[PDB]
Parts: sequence; C-alpha cells; structure tokens
Amino acid sequence: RLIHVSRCEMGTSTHRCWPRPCDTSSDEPISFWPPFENTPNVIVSFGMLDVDNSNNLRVNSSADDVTVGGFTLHYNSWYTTTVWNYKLIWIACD
Amino acid sequence: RLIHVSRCEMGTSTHRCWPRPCDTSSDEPISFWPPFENTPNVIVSFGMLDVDNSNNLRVNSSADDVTVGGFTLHYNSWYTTTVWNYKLIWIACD
Amino acid sequence: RLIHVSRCEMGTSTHRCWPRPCDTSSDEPISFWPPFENTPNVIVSFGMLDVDNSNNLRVNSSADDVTVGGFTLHYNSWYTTTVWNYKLIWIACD
Amino acid sequence: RLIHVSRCEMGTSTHRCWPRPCDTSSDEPISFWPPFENTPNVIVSFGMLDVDNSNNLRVNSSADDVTVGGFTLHYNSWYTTTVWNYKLIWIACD
Amino acid sequence: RLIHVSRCEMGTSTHRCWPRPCDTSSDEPISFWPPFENTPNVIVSFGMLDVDNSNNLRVNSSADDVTVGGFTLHYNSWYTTTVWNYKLIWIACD
Amino acid sequence: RLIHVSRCEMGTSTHRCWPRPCDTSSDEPISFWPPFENTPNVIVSFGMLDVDNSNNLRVNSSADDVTVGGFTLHYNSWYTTTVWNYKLIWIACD
Ligand SMILES: *[C@@H]1O[C@H](CO)[C@@H](O[C@@H]2O[C@H](CO)[C@@H](O)[C@H](O)[C@H]2NC(C)=O)[C@H](O)[C@H]1NC(C)=O
Ligand SMILES: *[C@@H]1O[C@H](CO)[C@@H](O[C@@H]2O[C@H](CO)[C@@H](O)[C@H](O)[C@H]2NC(C)=O)[C@H](O)[C@H]1NC(C)=O
Ligand SMILES: *[C@@H]1O[C@H](CO)[C@@H](O[C@@H]2O[C@H](CO)[C@@H](O)[C@H](O)[C@H]2NC(C)=O)[C@H](O)[C@H]1NC(C)=O
Ligand SMILES: *[C@@H]1O[C@H](CO)[C@@H](O[C@@H]2O[C@H](CO)[C@@H](O)[C@H](O)[C@H]2NC(C)=O)[C@H](O)[C@H]1NC(C)=O
Ligand SMILES: *[C@@H]1O[C@H](CO)[C@@H](O[C@@H]2O[C@H](CO)[C@@H](O)[C@H](O)[C@H]2NC(C)=O)[C@H](O)[C@H]1NC(C)=O
Ligand SMILES: *[C@@H]1O[C@H](CO)[C@@H](O[C@@H]2O[C@H](CO)[C@@H](O)[C@H](O)[C@H]2NC(C)=O)[C@H](O)[C@H]1NC(C)=O
Ligand SMILES: CC(=O)N[C@@H]1[C@@H](O)[C@@H](O)[C@@H](CO)O[C@@H]1O
Ligand SMILES: OC[C@H]1O[C@H](O)[C@H](O)[C@@H](O)[C@H]1O
Ligand SMILES: [Cl-]
Ligand SMILES: [Cl-]
Ligand SMILES: [Cl-]
Ligand SMILES: [Cl-]
Ligand SMILES: [Cl-]
Ligand SMILES: [Cl-]
Ligand SMILES: [Cl-]
Ligand SMILES: [Cl-]
Ligand SMILES: [Cl-]
Ligand SMILES: [Cl-]
Ligand SMILES: [Cl-]
Ligand SMILES: [Cl-]
Ligand code: NA
Ligand code: NA
Ligand code: NA
Ligand code: NA
Ligand code: NA
Ligand code: NA
Repeated sequence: RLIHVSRCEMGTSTHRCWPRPCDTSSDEPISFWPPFENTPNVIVSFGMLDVDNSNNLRVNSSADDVTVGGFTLHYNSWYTTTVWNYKLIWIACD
Repeated sequence: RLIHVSRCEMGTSTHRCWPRPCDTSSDEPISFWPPFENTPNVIVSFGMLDVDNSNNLRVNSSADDVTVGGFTLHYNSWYTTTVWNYKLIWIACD
Repeated sequence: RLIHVSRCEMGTSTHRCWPRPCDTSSDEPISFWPPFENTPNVIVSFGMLDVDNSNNLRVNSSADDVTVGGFTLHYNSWYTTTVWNYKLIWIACD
Repeated sequence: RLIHVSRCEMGTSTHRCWPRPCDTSSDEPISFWPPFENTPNVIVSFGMLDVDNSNNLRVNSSADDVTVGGFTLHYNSWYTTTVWNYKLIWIACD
Repeated sequence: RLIHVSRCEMGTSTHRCWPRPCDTSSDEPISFWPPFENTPNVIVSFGMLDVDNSNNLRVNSSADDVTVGGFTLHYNSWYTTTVWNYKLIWIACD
Repeated sequence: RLIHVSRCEMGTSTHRCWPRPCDTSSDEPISFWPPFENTPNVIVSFGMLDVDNSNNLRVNSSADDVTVGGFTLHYNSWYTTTVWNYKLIWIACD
C-alpha cells in the first residue's frame, strides 16, 4: 500500500566570533549521508544570537542549492548591524 | 508489526515591509496537500529578522487552528516595537 | 528492504516573566513517550522573544543530555542582557 | 515522501478427518484484527495432504469474500476423490 | 533511522485443461506495476490440483527470471504424469 | 504516528532423492539475518512434489521453533507413502 513518510536530518552550526565581529555572511556546505531519495525541504533558524544594540538587529538565514546530496547553509546580516555570536539550526526532511 | 513514523511538511513566509513598518500582526492560511492522516504538531520560528533598536524587541509566532488539512501561520509584535522585515519558518509532523 | 524513516516529536515552552526579568538560565526535563528506538537529534530555537534594548541581545538555547527517553530543554542569556519573555521551540527526530 | 509497504497476516488450518473422509468442502471465517487499511490480497495453499490413491487427486482452495475485516478460507475436493487429512495455509497482504 | 519493511504483490493463475491433459509445461510472464525498488524474492505453490492416479504425481513450479519489473511464472510435470487441472499461486516481496 | 508494516523473508528448499525414496522426515535450520524485531509468523508449502502412486499421498510440512533468529523447516511423510522428490517453500513475516 501507499503511505507518506519522511526521513529527516538536522544539525547546528555555531559561530563564536567575539572579540571580533562576525563576518557579514557565511556559507557552509552541508552533506547528507546517504543522499535523500527525494529532494528534501530544508528550513533554517537561530539557536543562539549575540547582537549589538548600537544599531538595528538584522539577521538572515536560509538553505540554498538544496539537493538530495546536501545544501548550502547560509547566513547574513546587512547594513550597520553588528553580530557578535550566533548559532544556526537546520532541519531537512523529504 | 507496529512502528512509529512521521510525515513532515515545512515552509517559510517572507514579509518585506520596509520602507513601511510591518503590521502589528499577520495570519496566513497554510494548506497541507494531501491532508495528514493524523493531526500533526506544528512549530514556528524566525528565519529572518529586521527590528528597530529604538525600542524593545518583541516578536511572537505560532501555529493556530491546526487541523489535518492545514493551519494558520501567525505572527505579532506588540506595544512599541518596530519590525521592518521578517521571515517565518514552520514545520509540521505527525 | 532497508529504508530510511524518521519519527519526530516536537513542542514549545513559554516563559512569561514580565514585569520581572526572566531568570538568567532555565533547564526543563522533557520526556519522549514512548521512548525513541534510536537516540534522536534535537534542535531548539525561539518562537517568541522580548528583549530589552538597553543592552545587547544575547540569547542561547540547546537540547542537552539527549537520550531515547528524553532531554533537558536549555535556555540562557548572559552578562547584562535583560530578557522579559520568551518561548522556546524544539523538534527531535531519529 | 511516498513509499510502497505491506502489512501481512498469515495462518494455517488443520483438518484431521480420518478415520472419516473429510467433507467434500469446507468454509471457515477468518478475521483480521485489526482490520487492514486497504483490502488485502490473499492466497491459499496446502501445508499438509493425505489423499487416497484409489481415485484421482482433486483438491481446491481459495480465499473468498475478502474484505479489510477478513475472508472465507475455502476448500473443496470433487467427484470421486477421497481426502483423509489436510492443512491449509494462507497469507494476506495489502 | 534504518528499518526493514517489505512490499508484497501476489497472484494466482488457473489452468483448466480437462478433458485434455494440461501441457507438460507452462510459462507466463507476470508484471509488477509499479516495479519494486529492490529485486524481490518470489515463491510459488499450488492452490488447486487435479492429477490422474494411473501414474505418479509429479508437479513442479517456480519463479524464473525475477526482476524488479516482473518474472516468469513456471510450471511443469514430467515423465508419465497426467495433470488435468491446476492453479498456481505466487507471492513476491522485497 | 503508528502504522502496521511487515518485513518478510522467504525461501525454498529442494530435496532430490530419486531413485532412492526421500527420508521419512527432514528438519533444516533456517536463519533470518538480521533477526526480526518481533517473532514472525511462518507458513510452509510445497513448490515441487514427486509421489509414488502405489500408496496414498501423505505429505506434511511446518515451521517449528520459530524465533526472531530463525526456525526449523520441517517435513515428513508417513506410513507407506513413497516420496521421490520435493521442494518446500516458506515465507516469514512479522
Ligand atoms: C537572505 O539570504 C537569502 C539566501 O541567499 C537571500 O536570497 C536572495 O535574495 C535575492 C533578492 O534579495 C534574490 O535575487 C536571490 O535569488 C536570493 N538568493 C538565493 C541564494 O536564493 C536573501 O536576499 C537574504 N535576505 C536578506 C534580507 O539579506
Ligand atoms: C503569541 O500568539 C499566540 C497565538 O496567537 C498567543 O497565544 C494566546 O495566549 C493566551 C494566553 O496568553 C491564550 O489564552 C490564547 O488562547 C492564545 N491564543 C491562541 C490562538 O493560542 C500569545 O499570547 C502571543 N504572545 C504574545 C507575547 O503576543
Ligand atoms: C549555550 O548553551 C550550551 C548548552 O547549555 C552551552 O554549552 C556549554 O559550553 C561549555 C563551554 O562553553 C561547556 O563546558 C559545556 O559542557 C557546554 N554544555 C553543554 C551541555 O553542551 C553554551 O556554552 C551556551 N552558549 C552561551 C553563549 O551561553
Ligand atoms: C475452487 O474454489 C473456487 C471458490 O469457490 C471455485 O470458484 C467458483 O467457480 C465457479 C465456476 O466453476 C464460479 O461460478 C464461481 O463464481 C467461483 N466462486 C468464487 C468465489 O470465485 C472453483 O470453481 C473451485 N474449483 C474447483 C475445481 O473446485
Ligand atoms: C522445476 O522448474 C525449474 C525452473 O524451470 C527447474 O530449475 C532448473 O533446475 C536445474 C537442475 O537443478 C538447474 O540446473 C537450472 O538452473 C534450473 N533452471 C532454472 C530456470 O532455475 C527445475 O529443474 C524443475 N524441477 C523439476 C523436477 O522439473
Ligand atoms: C506435521 O508436522 C507437525 C510439526 O512437526 C506435527 O506436529 C506434532 O504433532 C504431534 C501429534 O499431534 C504432537 O505430539 C507434536 O507436539 C507436534 N509437534 C509440533 C512441532 O507441533 C504433525 O503431527 C505432523 N502431521 C503429520 C500428519 O505428520
Ligand atoms: C502593554 C504592553 O505591551 N506592555 C509591554 C510588556 O508586555 C513587555 O513587553 C514589556 C517589556 O518589553 O514592555 C511593555 O511593558
Ligand atoms: O480427474 C479428471 C476428471 O475427473 C472427473 O471427470 C471430473 O469430473 C473432472 O472434472 C476431472 O477432475
Ligand atoms: Cl555557544
Ligand atoms: Cl541601524
Ligand atoms: Cl529576504
Ligand atoms: Cl520599548
Ligand atoms: Cl506568549
Ligand atoms: Cl550590553
Ligand atoms: Cl497434522
Ligand atoms: Cl478417479
Ligand atoms: Cl478452478
Ligand atoms: Cl508412473
Ligand atoms: Cl527440482
Ligand atoms: Cl496406503
Ligand atoms: Na564568522
Ligand atoms: Na507585513
Ligand atoms: Na523564567
Ligand atoms: Na473437515
Ligand atoms: Na495448459
Ligand atoms: Na531426503
């Protein structure tokens, strides 16, 4: 019979930048082992955050170039925002 | 034999407001197709955030009215907070 | 045949502290019923957040002591950060 | 994702007739608990057989009235055949 | 997590030959739709049989050339055996 | 969520004896690798059979001592029955 089920993989990525401010952006190659059967959906959020109040809080994250074999874990702030630390979390399921 | 398995669905919703401030709240209908066999659990977070530092950071998100066919993706700030941009992320599994 | 499937459990934990500031840290024991077959991965993020702008934003969360039977849902801010309210979200899949 | 899986149930039914000849036919109600999600297919054969050589060997079996709740395990010989003992086997899968 | 599951397909094939003896052998192509993910095992037996006592009972059956797409349902008697009617049953699982 | 699925294993076992009569009984250790998670059901039938017509046809088969690790594939004729060749088939599903 036909049933709908998912396989999920998940992970975190910690960036301890301070005493230096974090790079404006980061892109990390993540690999699924073994590859998924179907191209999975992937979402990303923040597990930890250390942002300076001297300017607005601007943070962004996403999963780019998602394939059955992996994806690019992306982060970026912009303009005058100063980020001191952060931890991205992500989950991918087909 | 009896085994525990999950089907998962996930998605994101971007709100680009600036030059205008984002509305105090938003409620968006999300449909699952096909419907889940069981009422899934759903959780919501933020994938992107642009908040003004001139006041406290107040953000809230939730999955309301969750059924096998979908749910209401909810967001709200409150009091004096000013939000310029945000992206919600959500995942539903049974 | 051999296939990859996941079982997922998820939940949220709300802390309203206002007008008192939330404790610097929190640790909540979470149970998985029934226990997982394999030790799951767990990720944690924020569903709601209320942080004072008088100081930098510093929030941290994680799943600690993860077993098939459960885990410790952990939160903490640090230094001078003042947090007024927060809601943690978590998802665990094997 | 969509996958093909089967749930299977199976069983045997022994008929010790000797010293009397087995009835020309038999029909036994079989129940699946719990019921299947989809009507299963069912096949039936012989695990044991004791047939007289004074006439031709004529045996027949089938799964009749198959529903998600169960089916009728059917057996019959015909004409001049004499059967002294027999055991039916069956398996149902969706 | 990794788990062992099977998909099964099954079927029957009736050969009514009387008043003529059945052919010494038969080979029928069986198609699996959709094809299995992995090459399944297949076993074959007799659900009905009508054999003349004037000679020894000799019957044979098997699943030949098994692939994910199908196989050849084979039957044969040999030597002096005379078969009047028979029904084959088969089940394929991966 | 909870679903019913089976894992199945199957196999055949050929005994060529002619021109000598096959033994009155046979018992073969069958191993499931890897073991099942739950004690499976097992049914056994005949895929090939060669019985002398000088006496009644008497054949018997079963799966004895079934565990998650394996079982004893049993066969026996009785009294004056002469069996020349036979092939057992079996399928085990949990
Ligand atoms: C957050 O990161 C995503 C991923 O890189 C950015 O997405 C790009 O957005 C531009 C328009 O702003 C599109 O033209 C590109 O196609 C997107 N690239 C990818 C890889 O999808 C997004 O702009 C970022 N958001 C902010 C505010 O920094
Ligand atoms: C975040 O949004 C949720 C959902 O809109 C709000 O939840 C309500 O909480 C009150 C108690 O404070 C309950 O009595 C209601 O039943 C909840 N509504 C729903 C639909 O569940 C929550 O109050 C909001 N948080 C903030 C800080 O605005
Ligand atoms: C975020 O919380 C995690 C988990 O509570 C903290 O991890 C600890 O880090 C220290 C050293 O930094 C280790 O000695 C501990 O063993 C870690 N605990 C666990 C259970 O992993 C992490 O330091 C916290 N981050 C911040 C900025 O507070
Ligand atoms: C074997 O048993 C099956 C099931 O009772 C018999 O099938 C019936 O066959 C007749 C024609 O011979 C049909 O009219 C009926 O519709 C069939 N019944 C069902 C439930 O399918 C079959 O005839 C038997 N074979 C022998 C040789 O006895
Ligand atoms: C039953 O049919 C099968 C399939 O046609 C026969 O299998 C062959 O058996 C010989 C002798 O053991 C092997 O060398 C061949 O490789 C087999 N061929 C196939 C297609 O597997 C089997 O011999 C038949 N049994 C009888 C008694 O007729
Ligand atoms: C068929 O084989 C089974 C299993 O080997 C035999 O079952 C035995 O039956 C006797 C008498 O009824 C019992 O004392 C034993 O305890 C049974 N053993 C098992 C494993 O259950 C059965 O007798 C055989 N049938 C024929 C006709 O030979
Ligand atoms: C009425 C109202 O919204 N009050 C809010 C309170 O809920 C809390 O957010 C506090 C600290 O930021 O700021 C205000 O007092
Ligand atoms: O066995 C051969 C032949 O014997 C009788 O004639 C039966 O009526 C037929 O159906 C067939 O079984
Ligand atoms: Cl840390
Ligand atoms: Cl700014
Ligand atoms: Cl954006
Ligand atoms: Cl404020
Ligand atoms: Cl709340
Ligand atoms: Cl500060
Ligand atoms: Cl018996
Ligand atoms: Cl006859
Ligand atoms: Cl028929
Ligand atoms: Cl002969
Ligand atoms: Cl052979
Ligand atoms: Cl006899
Ligand atoms: Na960095
Ligand atoms: Na808006
Ligand atoms: Na608190
Ligand atoms: Na009877
Ligand atoms: Na024929
Ligand atoms: Na032997």
